[PDB]
Amino acid sequence: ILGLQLINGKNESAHISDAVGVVAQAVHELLEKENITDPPRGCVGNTNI
Amino acid sequence: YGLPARVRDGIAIITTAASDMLSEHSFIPEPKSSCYNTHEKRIYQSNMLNRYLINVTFEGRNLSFSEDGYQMHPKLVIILLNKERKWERVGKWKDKSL
Amino acid sequence: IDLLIKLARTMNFTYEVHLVADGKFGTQERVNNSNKKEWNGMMGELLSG
Amino acid sequence: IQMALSVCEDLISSQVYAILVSHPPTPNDHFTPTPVSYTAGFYRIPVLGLTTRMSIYSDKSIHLSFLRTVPPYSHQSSVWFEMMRVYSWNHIILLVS
Amino acid sequence: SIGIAVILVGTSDEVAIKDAHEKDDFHHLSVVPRVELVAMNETDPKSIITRICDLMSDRKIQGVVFADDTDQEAIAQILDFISAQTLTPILGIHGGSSMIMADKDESSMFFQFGPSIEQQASVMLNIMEEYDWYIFSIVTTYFPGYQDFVNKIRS
Ligand SMILES: *[C@@H]1O[C@H](CO)[C@@H](O)[C@H](O)[C@H]1NC(C)=O
Repeated sequence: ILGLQLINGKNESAHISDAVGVVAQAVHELLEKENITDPPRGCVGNTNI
Repeated sequence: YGLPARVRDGIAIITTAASDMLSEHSFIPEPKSSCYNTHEKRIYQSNMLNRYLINVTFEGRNLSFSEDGYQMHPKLVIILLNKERKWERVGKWKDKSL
Repeated sequence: IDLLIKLARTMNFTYEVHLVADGKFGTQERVNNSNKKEWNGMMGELLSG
Repeated sequence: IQMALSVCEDLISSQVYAILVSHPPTPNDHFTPTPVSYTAGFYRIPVLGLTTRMSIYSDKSIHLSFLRTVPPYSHQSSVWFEMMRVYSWNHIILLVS
Repeated sequence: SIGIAVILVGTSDEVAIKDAHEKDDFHHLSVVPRVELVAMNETDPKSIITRICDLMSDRKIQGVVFADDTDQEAIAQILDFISAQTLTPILGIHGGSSMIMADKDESSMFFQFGPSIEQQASVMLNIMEEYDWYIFSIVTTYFPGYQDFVNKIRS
């Protein structure tokens, strides 16, 4: 039975480093932008986006 | 098709399904009346009830339901925008007739 | 059925004949649901194996 | 069922901008991000995936903002194409469920 | 006896709607629908999640009919989620409860009161026939259901 496998595909902790690495420069590019809004206030306070 | 008629017809859809199942199956399931215990009470499945709930009738009508969740013979109207931004009745759909 | 035998003796392959199921030749027709097009008759049995 | 209770009353009230998908103890399970994504996707909140092998979330109709770093099971065909080509194989019998 | 719970959001008269609730001469079959009039501004999912479990815990109900008067484009999707996780059927009647969505889960016993995506394509062309509008062009964007709309046109 011939098959294939992926490297570091089950170790969740390893990919957490890459999860925060990509967002490092993504936030900075968005940080230097105008009309910055805020997330909704609670589940019942806000129903808009 | 007014809202009070929608509720009155909507209620009749549910009543004609579960109550009629008592005529033949004669066993009303009693699910766990709680926010939990959904997985352990899976023995009382609703597949038998789901078998004949699409075919409903209220004092005589054809309200069969599609598996995708749409009515087979709905009632539709056509509207047209006018000068003063008011949609007006134009046509009417009645069982494949215009 | 005489032409078929000539090919059998030249390319040494063995055959067996069987008449068409319905009796037509074959065109493209639309089934009741969607716009799926499938052939019929003698033309449509070659593609079906 | 209790996941929906905690997502709304405890997460979005803390100004959350990105959420990382957890991992089920058993790989056969599927509804690990199902309750979170619906609530998170209600307010157009982007979500990043870490353990997501299901291609259901990538249809672009449902779970529009469901991002992930791990390819699902549906991308294995992109290597089957080349492997049979370099192995000089052209006729393939395809069996699927 | 099986209770029935109905929830509506918007502006209306509560007593007038419930007045005709107890008017069904159902002597043919003892349905006994225990209709409960529940009304609150439950557009947010926070009010829905707590209330839906409270209804069944308080009163054993095996049928729910939902109506609404909101234009929310995602209320049906989250509403189907409750029906997906539960075996109690629920139906959308008015408002955002009956907006068009593509697919349903196998465990989702949810239904809507609205035109079918396929039917509208066939109805719309049925009007073009009556006025001899034999030439047309199609422009569409990305949406859960645009592909199926085109498939009926070419057929
Ligand atoms: C056809 O096949 C036969 C045996 O099946 C063999 O002698 C040869 O491959 C062919 N015969 C010819 C060319 O006469």
